[PDB]
Amino acid sequence: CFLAGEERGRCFTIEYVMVNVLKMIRSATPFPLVSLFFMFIGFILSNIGHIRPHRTILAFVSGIFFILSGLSLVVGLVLYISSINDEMLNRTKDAETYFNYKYGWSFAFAAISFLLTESAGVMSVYLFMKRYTAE
Amino acid sequence: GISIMIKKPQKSKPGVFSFLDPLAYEIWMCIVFAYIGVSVVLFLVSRFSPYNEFGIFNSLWFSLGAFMQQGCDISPRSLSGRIVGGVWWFFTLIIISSYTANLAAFLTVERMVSPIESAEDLSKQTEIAYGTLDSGSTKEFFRRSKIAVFDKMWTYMRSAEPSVFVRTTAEGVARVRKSKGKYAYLLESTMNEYIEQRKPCDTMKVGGNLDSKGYGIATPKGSSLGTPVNLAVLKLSEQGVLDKLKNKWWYDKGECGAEKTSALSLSNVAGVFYILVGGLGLAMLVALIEFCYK
Amino acid sequence: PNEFGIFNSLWFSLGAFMQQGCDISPRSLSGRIVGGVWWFFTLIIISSYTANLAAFLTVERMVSPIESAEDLSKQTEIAYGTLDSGSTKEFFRRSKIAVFDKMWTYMRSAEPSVFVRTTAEGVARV
Amino acid sequence: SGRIVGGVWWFFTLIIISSYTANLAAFLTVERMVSPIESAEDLSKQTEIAYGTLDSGSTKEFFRRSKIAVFDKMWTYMRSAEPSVFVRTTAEGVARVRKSKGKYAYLLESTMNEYIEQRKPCDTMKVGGNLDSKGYGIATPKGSSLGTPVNLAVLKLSEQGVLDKLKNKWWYDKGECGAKTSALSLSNVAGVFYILVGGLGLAMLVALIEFCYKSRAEAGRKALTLLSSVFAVCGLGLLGIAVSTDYWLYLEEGIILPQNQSTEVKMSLHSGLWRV
Amino acid sequence: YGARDADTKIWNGMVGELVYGKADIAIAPLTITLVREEVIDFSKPFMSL
Amino acid sequence: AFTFAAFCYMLTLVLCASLIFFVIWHIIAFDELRTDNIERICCLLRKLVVPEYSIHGLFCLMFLCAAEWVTLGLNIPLLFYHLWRYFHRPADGSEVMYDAVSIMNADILNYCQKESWCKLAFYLLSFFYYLYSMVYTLVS
Ligand SMILES: CC(C)CCC[C@@H](C)[C@@H]1CC[C@H]2[C@@H]3CC=C4C[C@@H](O)CC[C@]4(C)[C@@H]3CC[C@@]21C
Ligand SMILES: O=c1[nH]c2cc(C(F)(F)F)c(N3CCOCC3)cc2n(CP(=O)(O)O)c1=O
Ligand SMILES: O=c1[nH]c2cc(C(F)(F)F)c(N3CCOCC3)cc2n(CP(=O)(O)O)c1=O
Repeated sequence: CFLAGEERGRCFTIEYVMVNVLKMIRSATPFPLVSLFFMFIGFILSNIGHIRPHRTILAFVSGIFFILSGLSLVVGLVLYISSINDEMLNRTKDAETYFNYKYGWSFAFAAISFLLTESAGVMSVYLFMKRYTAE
Repeated sequence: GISIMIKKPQKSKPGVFSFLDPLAYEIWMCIVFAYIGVSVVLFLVSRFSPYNEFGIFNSLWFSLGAFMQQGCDISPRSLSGRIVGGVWWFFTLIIISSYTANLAAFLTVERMVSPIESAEDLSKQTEIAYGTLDSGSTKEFFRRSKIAVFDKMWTYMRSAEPSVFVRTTAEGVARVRKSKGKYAYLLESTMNEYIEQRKPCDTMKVGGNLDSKGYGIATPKGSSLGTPVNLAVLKLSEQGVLDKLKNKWWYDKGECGAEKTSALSLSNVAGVFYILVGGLGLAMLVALIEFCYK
Repeated sequence: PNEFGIFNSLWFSLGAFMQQGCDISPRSLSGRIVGGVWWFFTLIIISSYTANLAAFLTVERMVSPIESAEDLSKQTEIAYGTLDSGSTKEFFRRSKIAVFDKMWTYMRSAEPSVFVRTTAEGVARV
Repeated sequence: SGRIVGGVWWFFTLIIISSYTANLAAFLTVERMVSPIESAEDLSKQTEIAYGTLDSGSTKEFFRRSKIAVFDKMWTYMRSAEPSVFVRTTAEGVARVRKSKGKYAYLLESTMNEYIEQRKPCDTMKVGGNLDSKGYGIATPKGSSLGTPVNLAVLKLSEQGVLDKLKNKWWYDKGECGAKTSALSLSNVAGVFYILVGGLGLAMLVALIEFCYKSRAEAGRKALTLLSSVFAVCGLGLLGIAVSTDYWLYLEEGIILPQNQSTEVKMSLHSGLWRV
Repeated sequence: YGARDADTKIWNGMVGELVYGKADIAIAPLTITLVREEVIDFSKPFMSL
Repeated sequence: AFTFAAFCYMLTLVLCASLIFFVIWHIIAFDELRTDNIERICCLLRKLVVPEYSIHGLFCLMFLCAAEWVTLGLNIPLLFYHLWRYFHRPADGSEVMYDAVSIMNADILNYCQKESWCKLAFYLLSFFYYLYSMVYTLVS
């Protein structure tokens, strides 16, 4: 969605619309979404480990998906940022032009999203070594 | 003459393996097999002829603990077992000091080499596409040639789609720029030295002249200007007036002219993060396989 | 299948990114791979830091100040300048010393106007 | 008492290694700056590589009357130079390029140049492009009948490509040859791999010796007293023979005679410690 | 190839045998100069150098 | 011309120089068996084999990567044996294994006399062959 040039804030989607081709992220699009899916199925196995305490391996298998959420998010982050940087280099040089590429705040969430969803993994995996080591 | 036009060889899109560029692809392969090699000879000398703890799973961990400079946990205790630790240590003091040293050479002196350097170099590939004008001398030259380098170069652009031809000169220029060079246009060599020296400085003339034509001042048949013109064009060329007046219009009244060393982007060392996370994910697969084994 | 909690596994990582190893080492094939490729990660990130800080400091050491006419002849980055009326233009235009001829070759064919009109302006551009 | 010996040895191996990494990164970034001569101008500035022109012909005469002023500096060298950059014959001028490695840069006509790089031995090549643009030609006498059909034949042979088929047939096809890697190769770090494998081989060799020594002895006092005084009175005399009989530093002082570089001495020396 | 010995104004060699009668053509490397295209005619260049 | 393949012959030479030390300590230990001790000959000869299975297994993956198919094709007939010598006589015990239970007979001893001559023959053949192509590359 453009902001300054062509001032109207029309939210295009680069799937098939129209240098700014923006399909550098199109190679890297599914990777936060893949990490979101393993964070969904980890959250499903979060509270059902609390509902039934009788089944043994409930915190750890759930805890795997909390970590796989984070590692898939990092590769999401790197391949995002790696795909920005090379597109900012193959642009033909002109010393009358500047390319700023300052990040937003959802990327700041996605950065903070790693910190929390690893903490959830570490706390859930300490829950396994008080639950099952007693049970 | 006919000559080649490509984009100025750009820095890179540094592919995500580019950490291991300072050493060759045959030193990194010699390291891995001299890793296994010096791990094994440590194992023979530690178990046989004992003074022990260095199993083959523990002697690999010594030598990975000696190549990555992170130190070891288990030192060898025998005269022959220390000489294995003695010359493997001196191996890693050189290969890490040749890795840091040569990577300080890539980042200081950056030279961009061009992919092609002839017409033969364009013939001995299929990666870069050609291009000429659709109607003109440059078009007709390859067709009627029989020199077999310019005949292979015609069979390509005879058939290969999307259409390698253009319909005007500014098209062919603006199909190199906007194309991240994959398209080598084929100008006359006086326009290659013009579009290079006009802004935006993006394209250069590589190689030399293929054909050799010549521009001429023309006078009509049997005119009486035919003799003085002819004896003055030769007179100018010897008096250095056809060269001094060539430097002026192509180069002097012209653009480009005759660094900063920016920080490493994420993309340069991005090959190591992928080896890191893939090195984690393979270990968590070893975690499950070990646990089901127990 | 301990000594490796998150208070000690945040210490065989900080004892590995800095290249000073601690007393803790993994003793399983499951864990000596995580300790494996983390080690190789801190051999490339450090040796791409030493070998890049040695490429700032040897590229701003090459930087030489302009100390001559000729050392201002070759620089197309730093622009020239002359007042638009007086003996100073007229020196270059009729010069044959040919260091100065290239310098006049710039000042005709340039954009924008390198020629200031007044020495109050010409100083104020510097 | 012992953590000082371990102290300043540590600081000794922080300076010797970091003066090795930081010097091997000063070979490899100073032989990466080295650029080949690929132009006239890039041979104008080099006072190391010398110029060269045959002593009689149009090639000198091009520079002397040149006003392009890249060439004027090039003529400014060739007058005022020692020794004579001007060879007399193109057999000699090539033979100086053959012999004097990377010093001499003979300037000749392009069609003589390409028929010497593809002719035994291939020890030379053509850099850059053409400086000026001459032309060869077929000469009709003054006004004869063979002046317009020859001129209309040498246009026809140019377009059909016979003048290119004939150039490739004599410069290239009857030639004698054909037609950077930017990284350390195994030749560079070679001796580390020899000191590795040669190092391992000494280990397993001593591992046989270690096995025989302390296992077949299974199935001292005076020796230290003997050998140490042996090492003493020898080593007392080793430095004694060293401190006299003055051979410590040879000094093969010499000069360079630039023809074939002809290393010729000036004096020599074998100063001991107080005896020259 | 050619000369203009200024003491005697005689063309030497190949141009000196093609001004002075005893040749009709000179298919050979003659450099197209100015002083040579005043006394003999050249074709268009077969080779550029 | 020290290339990668030139290194590989250097390494497998100094490795196979202790492969011949394996088989010489292998034949003399079984010379003590049939002449001159079942559970010691159990222990000592279970140890020695698993190197000379695995180190030759290293040699086959090395020259694969060194693109030396001639020398690769040489070792695979020894590997074809050892791939099946891993399979044949997998005696019992769920232990590591080898050459160990109930020896001093006629059948397994001739199966061990096959080991005593053929291994020292090949490893002294290989030590001369590796020094061929090591020198053959470095002077080329
Ligand atoms: C543990 C979790 C995160 C999943 C397993 C590890 C992921 C990072 C693995 C390790 C090797 C990886 C690859 C790493 C690099 C390549 C090239 C890049 O252009 C796109 C991502 C891509 C194609 C891969 C994606 C996924 C991948 C298979
Ligand atoms: O005789 C002359 N003497 C000059 C003396 C000076 C001064 F330096 F102030 F003494 C100056 N300036 C220098 C810069 O511009 C503003 C005044 C100009 C002079 N000019 C004009 P010119 O043609 O530019 O030399 C003359 O003609
Ligand atoms: O018309 C001329 N045609 C020439 C043609 C050639 C050749 F290249 F062989 F074709 C040469 N050579 C190049 C080097 O010196 C030895 C022979 C000299 C020529 N010269 C003498 P110039 O004055 O040096 O040009 C002419 O005058």
